[PDB]
Amino acid sequence: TARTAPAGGEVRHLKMYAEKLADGQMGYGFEKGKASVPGPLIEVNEGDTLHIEFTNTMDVRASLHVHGLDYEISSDGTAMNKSDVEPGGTRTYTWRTHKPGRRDDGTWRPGSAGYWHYHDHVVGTEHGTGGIRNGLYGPVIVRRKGDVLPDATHTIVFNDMTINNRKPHTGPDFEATVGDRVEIVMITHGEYYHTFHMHGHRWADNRTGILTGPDDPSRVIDNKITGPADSFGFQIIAGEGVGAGAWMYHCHVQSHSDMGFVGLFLVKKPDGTIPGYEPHEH
Amino acid sequence: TARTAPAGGEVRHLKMYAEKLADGQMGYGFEKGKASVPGPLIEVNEGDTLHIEFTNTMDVRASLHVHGLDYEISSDGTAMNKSDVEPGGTRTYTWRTHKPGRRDDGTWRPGSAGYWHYHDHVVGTEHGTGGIRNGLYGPVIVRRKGDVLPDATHTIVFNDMTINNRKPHTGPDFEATVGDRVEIVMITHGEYYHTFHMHGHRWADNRTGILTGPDDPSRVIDNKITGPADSFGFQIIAGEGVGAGAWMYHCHVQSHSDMGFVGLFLVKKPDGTIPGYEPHEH
Amino acid sequence: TARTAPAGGEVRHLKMYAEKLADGQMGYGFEKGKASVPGPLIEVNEGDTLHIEFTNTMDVRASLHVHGLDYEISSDGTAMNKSDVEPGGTRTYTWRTHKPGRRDDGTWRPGSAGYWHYHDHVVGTEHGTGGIRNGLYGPVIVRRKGDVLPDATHTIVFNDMTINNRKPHTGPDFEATVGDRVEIVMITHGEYYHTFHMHGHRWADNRTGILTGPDDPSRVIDNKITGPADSFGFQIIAGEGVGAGAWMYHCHVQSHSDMGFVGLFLVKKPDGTIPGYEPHEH
Ligand SMILES: [Cu+2]
Ligand SMILES: [Cu+2]
Ligand SMILES: [Cu+2]
Ligand SMILES: [Cu+2]
Ligand SMILES: [Cu+2]
Ligand SMILES: [Cu+2]
Ligand SMILES: [Cu+2]
Ligand SMILES: [Cu+2]
Ligand SMILES: [Cu+2]
Ligand SMILES: [Cu+2]
Ligand SMILES: [Cu+2]
Ligand SMILES: [Cu+2]
Repeated sequence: TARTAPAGGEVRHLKMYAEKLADGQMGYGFEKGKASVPGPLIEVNEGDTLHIEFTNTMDVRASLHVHGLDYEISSDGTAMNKSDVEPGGTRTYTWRTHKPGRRDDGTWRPGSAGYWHYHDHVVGTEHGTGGIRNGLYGPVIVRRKGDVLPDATHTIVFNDMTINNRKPHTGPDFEATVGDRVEIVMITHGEYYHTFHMHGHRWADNRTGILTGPDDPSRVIDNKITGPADSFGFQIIAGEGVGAGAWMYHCHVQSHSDMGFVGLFLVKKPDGTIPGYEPHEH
Repeated sequence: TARTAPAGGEVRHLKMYAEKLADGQMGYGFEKGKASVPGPLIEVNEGDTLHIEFTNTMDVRASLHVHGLDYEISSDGTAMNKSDVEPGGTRTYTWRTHKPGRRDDGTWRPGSAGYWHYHDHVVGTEHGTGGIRNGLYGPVIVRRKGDVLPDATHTIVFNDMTINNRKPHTGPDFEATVGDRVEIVMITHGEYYHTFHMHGHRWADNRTGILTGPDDPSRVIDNKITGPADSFGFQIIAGEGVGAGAWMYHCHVQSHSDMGFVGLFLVKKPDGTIPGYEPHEH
Repeated sequence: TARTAPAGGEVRHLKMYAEKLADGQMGYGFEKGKASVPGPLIEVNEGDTLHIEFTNTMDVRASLHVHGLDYEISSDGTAMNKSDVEPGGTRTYTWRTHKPGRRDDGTWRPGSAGYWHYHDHVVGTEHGTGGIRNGLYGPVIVRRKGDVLPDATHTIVFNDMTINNRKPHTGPDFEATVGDRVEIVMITHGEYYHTFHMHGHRWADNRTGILTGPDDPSRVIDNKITGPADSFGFQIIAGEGVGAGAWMYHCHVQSHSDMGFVGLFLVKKPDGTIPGYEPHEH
């Protein structure tokens, strides 16, 4: 039987930094000197509270703003609400999450669970256009009790024309073995719409990307249109019914894929081999 | 317990006008001299019939065309089907709605319920491009029996680059008190795609925007891509789990928000105060 | 009672050709000299295996690549995986499908059923941009056991600015009689986003486009945003609740419809008449 998320409700503390990278980009990290683009994954259970002690190490104002989760206005990360951070300064942002449940009026309160993201809101413009462009974004996962847990989670961000702020024809590639349970967090940012496509695999267009049983009528898809600040996620069994292989993923807007914004889901046999893929050639 | 829609099935009569506004725009109204952009909300119960006596007060042909509802071809509001209205003229359009139910072949007929809209179809071009651009659009809500009813309904239209045909940096803003049940009808028009985003609140991506219970697998979101003539709607509890505040909503396409196509969901305490928002400054 | 799909699980064999058409386009067909744009419909039941003996009759490399269905890497139809076909050559592609079911870990494997499509992947560029532009695309339907079957299926492809590679103002038009069960496969290709809209009819935004009963919360819509390589499908009862008529369908992006990328769903009475439509005028 698969591993499932437990009941949430813990108070968690975390340290985060925004830093200026040597190449001109901007990144978040849990440790000074280890910023990354995309920023590190934040994963919690519904009911958890997260206190993020955030330090802006840059020479310009920056902030941390989150989609989906609960936060008071003092943590929305905007200049308007006095919620951003001065150069060199520190601020504690508080994000909360809640379980679903019956309200007193008989209606159903939705829970926080889902695939979300955080990003800057004050670098370059008052909507963080420069910070987002430079790499100040990252994924957030909120698990409902009983959600299936993966072997591994990969984050794919279509940021303007780039994937994860990388140059054309440099992936990123991800690797799995046939049978691995692989999770994908898909995020889009910037100016353009895109269509995310994966070869050889498919998922359900609902909250978790998977179907619990025969009664769920959601569309099963391998192609999905997205726009700036859209986020969704899903799980696949690597190679299920299709075998090992170098399975492309890409934006399917034809000029975008033609520019080289493509990557590989390298699904291996146990011996590491991939049919039709020769390592000493890529 | 919350208020819910009753069983429908009434014949309703209504008067509507299309008018040329002093500033060059075009608007619908229920009373001559009270046209608005967006046009007034039309709200009915599944099963209702609506007879709209429509007068074109303009000096060009205009029409009324509706999404989603039942209408015979004599009420589709197009030039091709002889269904538009000459300058100064009057025409009675008939819109019908139906409840869902079992067909004789055992399949399930969907009902009319949902978030829809009406707009012009002959001003400027034979697809109403000029009429839509000038402001001839408005919302329609069809309620299913038992649908939860809100305290108030607001209409947000992304029309080309504008929100509700307003200049940049002029909202519109909407107001609520913490705990109000607020309904949003979201409509998009024109040439461009957008992504609607609200700070501090979220909803379900299904027919009503809310979940009835734990079995609904729909994605819970705060960001949604839309295109011309898309319509959706939802309800939120103002400030639920997040408190009072000036909560932004905006298109999240970065250049669109940078141009100032943003507004505020001003959620107040009972005393009218909003933390971090000073009235004598906006 | 309506006709429903039976249990699948047959091995099917098929012959397909890619050909260069006299007007400069490129098309797939089941018979040499009978290529079409869109290519012919491939329709199977979940569990079926399809062996397609594909001959490239053109003077450039071409391939066959499919969305959604199961295929080993030797049938993905790409140059990278040595899976395309040389001029004049032949290759057998194998597509498989599977039923949904319970995995050993207790989770639910989704089935192949849905609305999918096939297209070229090596003409013009290594993502088939030229082949797709020239007309190398077609629809695939995979039926689940018990899926409702239509009287007829029509394929509408928004390919760049064209519908089905046709010039503006040339449809295509489709015909039905009031009460026919009509299926639409909607596919989008190329560079642009679109919004598909039909007058006088609506469908459910889920896997099959129809609701099985009162518990399905999916949005009922008549307008839907799409991007390159998106596919969805649905069924309608022609004229249900609205009667005979020339019911437009079009992209609702205003400049796209203004250019003439529109068609007619001609719903007739038994005597062939259509109110407000005069044949000797179109
Ligand atoms: Cu914002
Ligand atoms: Cu793209
Ligand atoms: Cu593909
Ligand atoms: Cu955002
Ligand atoms: Cu129309
Ligand atoms: Cu926008
Ligand atoms: Cu936000
Ligand atoms: Cu319309
Ligand atoms: Cu591909
Ligand atoms: Cu279009
Ligand atoms: Cu319409
Ligand atoms: Cu494709």
